[PDB]
Amino acid sequence: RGRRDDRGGRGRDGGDKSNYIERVVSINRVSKVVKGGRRFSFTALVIVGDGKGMVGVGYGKAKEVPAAIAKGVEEARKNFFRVPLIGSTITHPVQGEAAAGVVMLRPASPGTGVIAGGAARAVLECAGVHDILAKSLGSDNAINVVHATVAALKLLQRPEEVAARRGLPIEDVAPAGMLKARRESEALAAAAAREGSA
Amino acid sequence: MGQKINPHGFRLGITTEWKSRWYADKQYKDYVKEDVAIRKLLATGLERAGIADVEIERTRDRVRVDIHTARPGIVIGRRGTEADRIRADLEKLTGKQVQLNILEVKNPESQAQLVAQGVAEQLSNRVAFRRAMRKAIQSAMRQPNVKGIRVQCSGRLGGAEMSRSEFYREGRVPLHTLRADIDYGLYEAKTTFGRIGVKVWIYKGDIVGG
Amino acid sequence: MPRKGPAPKRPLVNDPVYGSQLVTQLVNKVLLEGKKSLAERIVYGALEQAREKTGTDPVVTLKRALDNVKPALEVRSRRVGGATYQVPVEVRPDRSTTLALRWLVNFSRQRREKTMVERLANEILDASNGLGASVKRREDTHKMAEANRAFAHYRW
RNA sequence: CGGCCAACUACGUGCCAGCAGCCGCGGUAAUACGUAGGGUCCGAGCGUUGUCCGGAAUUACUGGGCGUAAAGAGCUCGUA
RNA sequence: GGGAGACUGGAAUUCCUGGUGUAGCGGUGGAAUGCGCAGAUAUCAGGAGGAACACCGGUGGCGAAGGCGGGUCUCUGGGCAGUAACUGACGCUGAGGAGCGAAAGCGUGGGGAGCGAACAGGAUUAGAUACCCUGGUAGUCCACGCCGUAAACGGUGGGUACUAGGUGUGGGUUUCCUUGGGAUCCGUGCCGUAGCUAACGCAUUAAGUACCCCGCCUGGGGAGUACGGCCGCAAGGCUAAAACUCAAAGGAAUUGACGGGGGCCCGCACAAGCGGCGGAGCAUGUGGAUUAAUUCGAUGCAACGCGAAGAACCUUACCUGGGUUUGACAUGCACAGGACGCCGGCAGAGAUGUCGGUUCCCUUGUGGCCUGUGUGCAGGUGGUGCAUGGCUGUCGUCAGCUCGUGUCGUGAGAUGUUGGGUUAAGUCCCGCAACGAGCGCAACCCUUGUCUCAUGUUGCCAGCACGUUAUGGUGGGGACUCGUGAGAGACUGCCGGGGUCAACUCGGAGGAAGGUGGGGAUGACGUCAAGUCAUCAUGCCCCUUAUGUCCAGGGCUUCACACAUGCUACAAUGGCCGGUACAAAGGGCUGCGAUGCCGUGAGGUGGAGCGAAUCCUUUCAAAGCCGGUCUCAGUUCGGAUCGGGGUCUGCAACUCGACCCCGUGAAGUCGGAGUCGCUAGUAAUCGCAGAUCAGCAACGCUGCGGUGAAUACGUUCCCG
Repeated sequence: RGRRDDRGGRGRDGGDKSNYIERVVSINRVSKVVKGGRRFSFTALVIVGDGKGMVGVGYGKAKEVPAAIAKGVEEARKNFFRVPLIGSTITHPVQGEAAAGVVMLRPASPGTGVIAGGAARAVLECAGVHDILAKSLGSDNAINVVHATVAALKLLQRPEEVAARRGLPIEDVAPAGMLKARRESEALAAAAAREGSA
Repeated sequence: MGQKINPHGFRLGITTEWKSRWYADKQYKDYVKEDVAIRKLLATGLERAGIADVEIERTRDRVRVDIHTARPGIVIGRRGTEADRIRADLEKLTGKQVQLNILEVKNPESQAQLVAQGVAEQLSNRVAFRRAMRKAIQSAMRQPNVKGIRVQCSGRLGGAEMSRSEFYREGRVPLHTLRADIDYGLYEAKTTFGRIGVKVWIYKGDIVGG
Repeated sequence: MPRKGPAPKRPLVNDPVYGSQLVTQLVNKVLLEGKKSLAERIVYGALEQAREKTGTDPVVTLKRALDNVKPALEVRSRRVGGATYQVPVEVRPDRSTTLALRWLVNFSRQRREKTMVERLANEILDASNGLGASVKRREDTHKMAEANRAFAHYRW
């Protein structure tokens, strides 16, 4: 990924809507032996997302690096994924496993900061979280820890969803501090939203 | 390795015309010598200008030197000042008198020689080589009416020690078909690390037009 | 043209003077290269010398010598497992005529008469009686075939 | 002032002299050796060596494993 | 076929005695040691003795695991189902511990047929202390004990509860049809969801979901080793470290390459032929050694009649010597100029120096022109093809190589492109989680094969006329060629059969030609750090008083050798003399050069005529045919070598040219191991022209035509 700063007198750079947040996690040239030598190709693990908390995971195969990055962008574009939150935190401590990828995603009080390793830091920095506390146990990789983090975010659910599963009136599903954090986060949603209307 | 014959020399009987045209018995070696020194004399300032083709028709010892380029305005500066200087030096180096016709190509980016010009002159200018090619194309892919393209670049690419050849294309470029109308142009970039020889194949169409 | 199957062969015209397939085929196997006309002069002159020493039709003498040198079995050289086996095989008609004419010409060429005409005359005559070295090569080829009869089973 | 790991160019030696925490750099065009400019990080300090905890879920109570990766006693009966 | 003890059965192998009976048997990839000829192997009868149990018998039964199959009898262990009669949690696991525990091995005593470590001989091999062969002791067997190990493996500790199924088979109970089906409890296999796993896989017989107890692991070596202890008759087992060292050692799967793996295919790959090379002489090229110098490159296939399509001087890069400095060649600066430069004379090997004649063209400031003196600088066939570009070879004219988008997979990746058939071919059809594309293959192009239309000189000459000497030679003619333009024509198009009624294949017709008619040109993605800084261009490094440059002479041609490609041969299908018939293509200006004359002949003198369908290369050939002679021989074969005598080219044929004449007259009697080319106008043989070139090392290279074969049964074997 070099020589991107450019000014063209051509038709268009085609800049348009959906200015999302896009992170390229790792690139390892992938070789293939054929008759008389090696054929080098490229893999780019592409994370895309918006600051609401919708995450994509794309996996680009091409024999050029920006081609593989662009194919990962289109593949994560094809496949988004909804993550439920509280304010800008996570709901409750989970462990995700993608066959060797263990990631523990635990919430924290706000202000602490996204503390995670670089793959999980990528998937969570694209997402709508600002203050959680994760760790990547096992598998020491990028692909399995990204995919394990997304499986970990599939083990998430709303407080309300849990209440619904059990047919119980909330209050009765959460404890009270987390309901107060719901009041804080929806209150600042009201303040920034009504400042957004004017 | 790739033992690929120059396709403008592989279809020079069938589709592509000769560049130089006369008849000569016992005057032929002299006409060859004048043809060579004329093309060396039209190498430098016209390769600044954007030269593509240098045809020399030759009637009863006058001469007619015709050049196809991409900017009438650098070849013809002030009228007669830039034209009649190289014209007059062609009149003095040859022992003859020169009728220099200068003409523009309707699209520079679909001449394979001019594509090789712009690509190699970008590649001497420290740009990214995969970006250059890839932009060598996109443009030409187009634009007129141009059914192939194939760009190869060997040499010290990016200043590296290994001489890596690259091979990008789009569409149909059949070399073994003789009704191909393929334009071919190889021009050689001059970096400080060395020379990056650029080959460009451009397949315009199936049309024989016999 | 092997490994694709049998290949079609050229049809062979008969002799002008004698009128036989076998005379012309003897000419084309007499042909030390270049001079087919001189091969015709050798074969024709040798068969009129056979006409002198027989007083009969020369092609009957030729076909009787050709019959008396013609083999029925030929030995091969097929090798099953670390031992070379002389394998006897039935000989086709064209293969047998080829071995008859080729042995006739070559062992006429070894014989010590002055010209080639007297060599080929004396070899067609001695092969007609049965006294040439070529008949001894037929008996040595059947000696190798009958001596090696057991290996012939492979059905090969 | 290769990579991790903020920070790059020329000159000089070209498997030498040397470097290095690991991966590894030196075979006359080294951003990895030595000198220079320049940059970065610290600052009355800044590097090295040693010793310990950490990262190490790498002795796993919290928090690991045992078909083939290290790992199921050859198989039973039975005392605590 | 759970175990132990006891008794017994037959087939087979070996030996033994006795018949019958003869020279081989045995053994192997092929053989030989070996047993025989004293009576073997073979066959028949009888006898001994030992061990193992054909068939039933297998993905089957039983046992805790080892393990267990001839039969019968005796003693004994466990399992399963059914009823629920009894006891009433008595269950589970189990550190240490005791017991059982294949084979090999160990002790004492028996037994010893077959097999058989060790051990011989034989063979194979470079060598076998090996496989293969012949013999052969401990052992294998039984009694009584030791030992305690195995890939003792389901590589899966024991118990328990639950979690879709489908189909086999083993043991037993019952409801229904009335053996069939169902349901059930216990067992053992194959396939399969969910779930699990790193992946392969597992999957109600879990590697799934959970609980209980035990064993065990903590990077690879060092090492299951030392030290110590315990057990053991011993071999050894058990328990079990550290220094030190490495930056890994591993698991599963992927793409390739590879295989003395499998299948299916092809190619002068072998076979069938024909002709060669390797031995002789020479011609060329290379190695090596020489040398003042033997310039430089190219060393498996794919270097070695290759860069060279022309080394006396030149070329030329090398050597001894003589010169030389802005240089042999450019261009930008300064600075003077006025001619530069020329045509000579002289001295010199020549470069060069010194004398003699000519002295500029515009303008008024210079330019065209050079020399100086400097200045940048030119110049390098100096180095690096492991810094490159360009051009090229090769795998191979082999059939392949990829991509886009979809799906499959955590991923590398796969799929497509695999399957069925077909093809010269990833050619093409039919299927199939793929659907399409692209570069290749084919086609487009040239040449060759037939005809139609056009077509008339320099080309043809039939029908006409005229020639006479010499012929289309000449008036003439478009008829035949032929020359070069346009066009038709081969498409499985037409008929028969196989084809899945698809592709395609076997035959037939028409046709000049039949199935890509023949041959070209055409080299995919890449490989090999292949070739080339000496064609050229070029990055960097080096020389700049020489590694530049000018000349004479020398060398690149040396030669005790070794290789490699060619040519002439070794004779009678031949040699030599005489007569005679048929080509194709080409070449030509300070070139090709005729008749005539002089030579023996290279050639000399001369110039007809042609920038050439015209003239010249003679109307063109040679091998061919007719005739004569030679008589199998170191020759009337063979021409190397050497002597004399010439001609031509060039300033110059000494080192180093070709050709002719006279003489001279060697090796060589078809060529060891090995090896090469070729499938039809091919091989073989016969001349002809061309490029390079003043001349030629041309027997080379590129082409042209003449005469013209044999064989291919077929994929076992070698090669790709």
